[PDB]
Amino acid sequence: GLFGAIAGFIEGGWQGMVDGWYGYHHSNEQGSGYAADKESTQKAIDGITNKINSIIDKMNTQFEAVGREFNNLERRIENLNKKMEDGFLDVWTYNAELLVLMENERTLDFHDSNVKNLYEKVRLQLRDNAKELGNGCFEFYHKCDNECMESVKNGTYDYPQYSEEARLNREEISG
Amino acid sequence: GLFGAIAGFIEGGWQGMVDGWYGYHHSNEQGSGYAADKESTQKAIDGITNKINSIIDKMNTQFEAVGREFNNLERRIENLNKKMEDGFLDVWTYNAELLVLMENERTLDFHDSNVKNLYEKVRLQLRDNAKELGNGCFEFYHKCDNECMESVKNGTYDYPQYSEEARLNREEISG
Amino acid sequence: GLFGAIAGFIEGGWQGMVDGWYGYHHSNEQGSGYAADKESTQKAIDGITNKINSIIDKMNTQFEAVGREFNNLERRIENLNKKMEDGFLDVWTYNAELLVLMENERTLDFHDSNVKNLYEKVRLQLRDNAKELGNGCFEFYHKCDNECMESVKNGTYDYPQYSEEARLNREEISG
Amino acid sequence: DPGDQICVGYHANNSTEQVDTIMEKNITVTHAQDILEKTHNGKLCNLNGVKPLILKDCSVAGWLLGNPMCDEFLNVSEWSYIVEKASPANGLCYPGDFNDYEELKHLLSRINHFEKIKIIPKSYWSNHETSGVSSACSYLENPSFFRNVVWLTKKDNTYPPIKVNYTNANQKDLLVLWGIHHPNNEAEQKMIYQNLNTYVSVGTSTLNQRLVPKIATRSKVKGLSGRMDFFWTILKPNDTINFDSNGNFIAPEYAYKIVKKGDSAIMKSELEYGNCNTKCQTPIGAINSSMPFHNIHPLTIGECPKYVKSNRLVLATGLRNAP
Amino acid sequence: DPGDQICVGYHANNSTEQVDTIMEKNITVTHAQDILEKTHNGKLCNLNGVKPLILKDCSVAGWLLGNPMCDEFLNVSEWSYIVEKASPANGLCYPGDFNDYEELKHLLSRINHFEKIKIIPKSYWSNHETSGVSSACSYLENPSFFRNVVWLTKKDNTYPPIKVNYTNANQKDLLVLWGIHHPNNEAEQKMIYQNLNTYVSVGTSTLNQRLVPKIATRSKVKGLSGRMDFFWTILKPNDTINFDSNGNFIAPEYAYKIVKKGDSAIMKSELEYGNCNTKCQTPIGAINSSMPFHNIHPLTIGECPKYVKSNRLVLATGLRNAP
Amino acid sequence: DPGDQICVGYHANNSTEQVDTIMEKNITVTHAQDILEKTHNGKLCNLNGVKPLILKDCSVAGWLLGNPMCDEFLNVSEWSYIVEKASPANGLCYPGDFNDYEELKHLLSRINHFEKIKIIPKSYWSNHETSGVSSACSYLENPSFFRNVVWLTKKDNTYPPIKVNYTNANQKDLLVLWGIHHPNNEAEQKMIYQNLNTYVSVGTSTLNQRLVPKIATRSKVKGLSGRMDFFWTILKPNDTINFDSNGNFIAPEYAYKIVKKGDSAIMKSELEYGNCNTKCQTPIGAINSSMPFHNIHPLTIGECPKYVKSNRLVLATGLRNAP
Ligand SMILES: CC(=O)N[C@@H]1[C@@H](O[C@@H]2O[C@H](CO)[C@H](O)[C@H](O[C@]3(C(=O)O)C[C@H](O)[C@@H](NC(C)=O)[C@H]([C@H](O)[C@H](O)CO)O3)[C@H]2O)[C@H](O)[C@@H](CO)O[C@H]1O
Ligand SMILES: CC(=O)N[C@@H]1[C@@H](O[C@@H]2O[C@H](CO)[C@H](O)[C@H](O[C@]3(C(=O)O)C[C@H](O)[C@@H](NC(C)=O)[C@H]([C@H](O)[C@H](O)CO)O3)[C@H]2O)[C@H](O)[C@@H](CO)O[C@H]1O
Ligand SMILES: CC(=O)N[C@@H]1[C@@H](O[C@@H]2O[C@H](CO)[C@H](O)[C@H](O[C@]3(C(=O)O)C[C@H](O)[C@@H](NC(C)=O)[C@H]([C@H](O)[C@H](O)CO)O3)[C@H]2O)[C@H](O)[C@@H](CO)O[C@H]1O
Ligand SMILES: *[C@@H]1O[C@H](CO)[C@@H](O)[C@H](O)[C@H]1NC(C)=O
Ligand SMILES: *[C@@H]1O[C@H](CO)[C@@H](O)[C@H](O)[C@H]1NC(C)=O
Ligand SMILES: *[C@@H]1O[C@H](CO)[C@@H](O)[C@H](O)[C@H]1NC(C)=O
Ligand SMILES: *[C@@H]1O[C@H](CO)[C@@H](O)[C@H](O)[C@H]1NC(C)=O
Ligand SMILES: *[C@@H]1O[C@H](CO)[C@@H](O)[C@H](O)[C@H]1NC(C)=O
Ligand SMILES: *[C@@H]1O[C@H](CO)[C@@H](O)[C@H](O)[C@H]1NC(C)=O
Repeated sequence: GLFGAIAGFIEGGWQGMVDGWYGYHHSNEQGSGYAADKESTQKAIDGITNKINSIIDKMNTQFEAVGREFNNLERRIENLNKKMEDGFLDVWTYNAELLVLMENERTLDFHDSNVKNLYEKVRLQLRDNAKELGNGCFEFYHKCDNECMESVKNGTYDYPQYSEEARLNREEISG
Repeated sequence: GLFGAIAGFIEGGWQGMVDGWYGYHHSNEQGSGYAADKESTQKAIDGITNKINSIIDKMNTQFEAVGREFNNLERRIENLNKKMEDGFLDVWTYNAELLVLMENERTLDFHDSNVKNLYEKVRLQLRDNAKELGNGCFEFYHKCDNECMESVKNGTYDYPQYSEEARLNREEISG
Repeated sequence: GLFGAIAGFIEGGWQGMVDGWYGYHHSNEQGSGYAADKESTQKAIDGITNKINSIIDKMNTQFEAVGREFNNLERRIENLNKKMEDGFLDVWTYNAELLVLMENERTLDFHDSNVKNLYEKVRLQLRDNAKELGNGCFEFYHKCDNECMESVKNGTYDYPQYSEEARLNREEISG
Repeated sequence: DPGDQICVGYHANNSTEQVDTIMEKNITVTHAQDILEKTHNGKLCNLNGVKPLILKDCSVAGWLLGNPMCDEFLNVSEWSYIVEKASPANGLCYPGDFNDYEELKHLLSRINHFEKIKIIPKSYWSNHETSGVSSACSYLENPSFFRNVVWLTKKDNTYPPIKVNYTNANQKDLLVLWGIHHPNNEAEQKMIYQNLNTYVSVGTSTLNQRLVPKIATRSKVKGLSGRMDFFWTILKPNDTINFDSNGNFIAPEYAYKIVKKGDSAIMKSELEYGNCNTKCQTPIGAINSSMPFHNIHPLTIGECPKYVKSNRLVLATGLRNAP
Repeated sequence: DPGDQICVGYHANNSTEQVDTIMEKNITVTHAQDILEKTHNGKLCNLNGVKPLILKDCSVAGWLLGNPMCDEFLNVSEWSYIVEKASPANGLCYPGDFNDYEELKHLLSRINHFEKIKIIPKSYWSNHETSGVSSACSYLENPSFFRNVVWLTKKDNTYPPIKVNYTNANQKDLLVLWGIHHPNNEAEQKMIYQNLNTYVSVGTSTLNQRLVPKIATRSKVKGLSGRMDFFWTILKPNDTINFDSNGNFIAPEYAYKIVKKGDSAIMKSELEYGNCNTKCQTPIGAINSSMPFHNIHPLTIGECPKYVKSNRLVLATGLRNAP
Repeated sequence: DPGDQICVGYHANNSTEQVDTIMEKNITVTHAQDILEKTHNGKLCNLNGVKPLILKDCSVAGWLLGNPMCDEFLNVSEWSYIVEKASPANGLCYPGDFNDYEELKHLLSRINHFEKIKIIPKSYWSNHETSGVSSACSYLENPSFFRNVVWLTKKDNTYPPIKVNYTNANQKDLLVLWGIHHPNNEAEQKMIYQNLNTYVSVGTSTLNQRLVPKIATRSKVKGLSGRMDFFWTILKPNDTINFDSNGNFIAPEYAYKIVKKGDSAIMKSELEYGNCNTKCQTPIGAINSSMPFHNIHPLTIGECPKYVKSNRLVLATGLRNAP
């Protein structure tokens, strides 16, 4: 991991989530369940998909070899012809193997970034109205029902609406 | 965004700031205003500028084609000559289009990194002497005048000098 | 720095640490000392080492030039031969210089990532049982002996075991 | 006391797929797209609507000149590409040299439509014998000759000077072929041609050739020590080819009309016909594929993936799949 | 109650500029630098201080030999580069072949300074006529010849054997040109040269050439069936070229002194002169540019951007410009 | 009051090593691996077990034909690679041309084992003199000839027609060399060969050559105006080479048996022997190196690093080393 999320602080991944690449697992008094963030998952599909097509398109023009015959006293240009044609095969083989190796790395770290960006989208929403456990989970200081959570997921989360309730339970564990 | 700052938690950018690439917008009792961090902006200019020149320099030696004539019975070497010269044109066209596509990505994420690095330079200065709102803004728990802020910007910010005042206003919202 | 750690918030590096690339400096009542995280350092050695070998292997097949003689009336194919052989030398020289320039960048930012990932591995372990100073140091709210610390280093750190003690000293600086 | 939680996490499955990275190999991943095509039908197929010329055990020379061991090909006229063995056995049955052969093979790889036409009928040779024939150019163990060129010899005991022309009436280029015979000694020369110091001269608007027999002692090839050297030219439309000779002339009976030029190829392969269709052919088999790359063989024809020497090219799409 | 705030943010403007990425296209950005040059003046300009040789409707052969339709060029001596049409009309006015023409054109593309000198004056031919002339090599509808080479014919009714030499006094290489005439029949041969079996032999320290007329019947080109084949050599300093002939000799009157070799080129273009200057020329126009790349035409001369086939190359400099 | 601390930090040392980046140069780093090899011993060494043929001031032609100034090389038989100067001085001592020389040099660069054998002994020439000799092919200021080929001349006052063959008994290819002499005039011809109109004809299964002297006037080279043109062929196993001549024949005495073909090379270098060993040789010196790259010279032989034109290639391994 380059960004610290995948196989980082969020140790392990969820066999349970299925409808997407990145998402949430809630756990409240009404019950649990996995739900994938389709905003961030779709942006990661449009990304990778575009990547593939671009790797293909950059390669759509490249050196095509053709058979050429030489006689017994044209060894020099025959050998020139041979080295030339291997030269381009070796060149394009290098370009393809390297482009794949490189964009593979960029792909994995992209997923890593996308997850940490999603975790941060939540953390910055909740702030002190919840506790971060260090495993990619937030423990709420207030009460989040199966309708409050859809607000933090959609980004439409009214902070002050829970702020006061939350404050009193956070300070409770003290005096 | 790869680092989460640009079009991330800092949603949207400031038409108002102009003197630089990254910077601050303050808002105190004396008044407001945009100011660009010239430390981080200049380091981003020296970076990109060097990048351009290096892309150009790596390309300053590359295959130059030359006209060559063949007669009616030198079709084979004429065709060899043609494929060879297209081969390098296709090779260098690939290298340039790909180098640009790649370094473009690295450029945008660089700006993204530079912003999140600047946000973190502030967050780690203030700590609990202020509140992070989740939008790239810090609400001060103490009083920051148009001279206290220039300290956090220059990095020269005396934490304990405000620590005590700050503590009492942060705990005020409780008991 | 791309990730903000190296020559970032962790300003400067430790001449004192020696047994590894990334690690800790503790300071308690029993005494001090540097210790390198061998988990993260070894993963960075296996990484870079693999990188080198892969750069070498991708280059193990590439264009080899050979001497060819032409007479006084074979100037055209002699010149063709010359341009062809320079073409590949210029091509492979570009590929090597660029691959090195690129992977160098990726290498430094990798170290940068590895450090910030290690800092975060600690921060998320301690949470509110300690204070982050903004320089890459954590001030403990509890008592960490030369045996408690080896727990946070190995990742085997029992949070609730110190949670209660810690809470009372953190709230002490208030009422 | 415990409260409501939300978590952030990521996808995992029961996936074995691996991809590679500069810094780490054999990374078990979630989803992956293979982009390298590594299989072929192993067959020489038609190319779109059109079938190849498979020369079998003949060579281009053998086919065009009409080696009797190659009569199969006396009337081919349309192909997609040509297949010829590494070392065909039936080329020049009478030992000799084919002038500018590779340039002709190359010229041929730009042609997909011949129409063989009769340019000088044997009827013309009213004062020469046309029955020249050899045991090397032998058919059913009975001495024969090239089907498309005619071995002129003395009639009675004379060889009158030849002067014959042909004008390219058509609107296509014309490929004419001729030859000269190199006897072993002055005796043999006189026995075939009467005349003792000979020439063959060919003239067009561009050609200006003068050939002269070379009597010398040579090693035996197919029991013969004599030789026969062949030559070709492209006769443009509304131009005339002019032969003059007083002996040793191997005259053209047939010429080839060049009706359609297209992108084509001569492939070296040991395979037979495949009776199948494709959009992409190689010397070792055809390709039915959508992959952007393949690694089967560099020499391809038709709309194909790009050739690389890689044995493996797979892109990561999904994320690292933790055990 | 609300307190003092500080914020972190980033630059934005009213910028339409887009750049491209592997993962996303048409990214609206803040600042961008275009690095591809996509415009040319469309003119054949001087190259620095020096003007091109624009051959117009002549070919290199036509110019060097002195086709009468090319008298414009009888005294060129210094150029930057050469421009020649795809299919010039005035090359060899008398139908023939120019031996090793492409090798000479190539040799010429390394030369930017000729000085035409008189190597064998017509005065020399005291026992031969120098008035050989044809309707194909015709000027103002009145039969003429190549200006730089002389068609020797019989004087009275004899053609005495020729033996003439020239020594390269100068310290520059010398390009000498000669030729041989191929008549139609023995009659025509005798009418021009008297002598019936002829040769032209040329000797230097390196050259050892023996040419012999080829009488054959050929198609008509410019009404003629005869032919004339030309040949060239480089005569090094302090070396002597030696001609011996008894007929059919097309003798050199002028040779070309090679004063300056430089990097040059022969460009194929249909354009005329442009009366303009440049530091970078292409066959379709010149380039005034600082861009590291261009996409106008691969065949350039002078200090130029690098050619790519791209229609667009733009680097992002600034950051993503949010609407 | 202050409590126990833990910190996160990273390695630093007293390291000067720098590496480069697209965005920043001369980055002082902790550890770095240089991957470019920039030094050579400057010597022409043996290549593994085997020593090079260093021709010194001879050329391949000089060696194979036996220029008397090259007797050192009369019995070489095994090498690793060949070294020949840019402009050797001892090639064809008798001024002439070597036909298809570059193709032979190329053929030679695939051979590492000769065995010179005596194909036609001088004893054979029972009716011809074998003492043909020149002042240009002179040894200790006393007129000599090529050691491997024999200048046949008239014995008494006759030159009887030659007809000699040789069959390749061996199971290796055989490189035979011959030649023809071009005299200055009919007089000189008669003085050497008696016979006035001559030919040399060579025949194999593939070869069918007819050579004819070219009498012409030429510039003097080494005081001579005459010339001598040499030719070669590969005589396959169980095939016979057939010479017929009535004059001007330069006959083969020795042929070269091709025992081992290997990957080899002809290097242009001005250096002498080095008396040293290597696994990688260049024209300017040998390489003892593990580096994946080198920048010393493109033309290498043996297991070598990859050549690049870079003056510097260093990979960062460690991290930015803060002052
Ligand atoms: C060199 C020599 O004299 N060899 C003798 C043999 O002569 C040749 O042997 C071959 C078989 O190995 C053939 O019989 C040759 O005869 C032909 C041929 O090629 O088949 C017969 C043809 O009808 C004749 N055609 C024409 C148009 O002339 C042909 C030509 O003359 C030659 O190809 C021209 O070079 O020859 C024959 O030439 C001989 O068979 C053997 C026993 O008699 O003795 C050998 O010494
Ligand atoms: C093949 C033939 O006999 N054609 C007859 C015509 O003869 C040729 O026709 C052309 C015009 O088409 C010219 O008149 C030719 O005459 C010249 C020439 O080329 O102009 C006249 C030159 O003065 C003469 N020069 C020299 C130095 O000899 C030149 C040469 O002889 C030839 O070029 C050498 O090949 O010929 C003429 O040869 C003829 O005009 C026509 C009617 O009379 O009848 C045709 O059958
Ligand atoms: C062109 C001419 O006549 N030059 C005269 C000189 O003749 C030539 O000069 C050279 C020295 O410059 C030699 O003496 C030549 O003699 C040899 C030779 O090449 O050494 C002597 C050889 O024994 C003889 N060998 C054979 C096998 O015949 C050789 C050949 O004949 C020729 O190489 C064939 O071309 O010639 C000599 O030919 C002459 O020396 C000088 C004064 O006498 O006068 C010059 O005009
Ligand atoms: C990667 O996987 C392949 C296929 O299982 C295997 O052959 C290869 O050895 C593996 N590579 C390494 C470095 O283990
Ligand atoms: C072809 O030959 C005939 C006689 O054989 C002749 O009359 C005619 O003119 C020739 N055609 C051409 C185009 O030369
Ligand atoms: C990118 O912009 C260009 C210019 O406006 C346009 O032609 C092209 O269609 C755009 N690409 C996509 C994928 O929309
Ligand atoms: C040139 O020719 C003259 C006579 O025509 C002759 O005397 C002289 O020696 C020749 N020059 C050379 C260098 O051969
Ligand atoms: C980088 O270091 C080298 C060696 O000290 C020096 O020659 C060069 O000028 C430096 N580059 C820059 C941009 O200062
Ligand atoms: C070689 O020559 C001899 C006579 O000189 C002859 O009898 C023999 O047949 C020839 N060998 C071959 C293979 O032709």
